[PDB]
Amino acid sequence: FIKTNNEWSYTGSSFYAPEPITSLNTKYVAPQVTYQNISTNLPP
Amino acid sequence: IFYRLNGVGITQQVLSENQKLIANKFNQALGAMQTGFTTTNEAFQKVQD
Ligand SMILES: *[C@@H]1O[C@H](CO)[C@@H](O)[C@H](O)[C@H]1NC(C)=O
Repeated sequence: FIKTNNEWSYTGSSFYAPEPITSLNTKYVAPQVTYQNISTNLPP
Repeated sequence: IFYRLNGVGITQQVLSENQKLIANKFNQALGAMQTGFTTTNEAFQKVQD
């Protein structure tokens, strides 16, 4: 998860690839206090 | 370490509630081997060999 200046955005694990966020590239996970949170730029 | 515990089969919950005690267990595990640098460490024996 990398934020650009043209927003948090998906990239691959082996190249600087700027891509948007979809459901086809992530998984779900349990809550954890140790990271960040957003309220308006919600990924689908 | 936390993600390592997630990978090996320890859930996020129990590590999220038992940070300090497993930390101290890791510390004493690291400290016990310090004074053990003797014949009891077989690798120490092999290096001397
Ligand atoms: C949401 O993310 C922020 C930023 O990392 C963090 O400070 C906060 O604790 C998170 N929320 C919860 C409920 O942990």
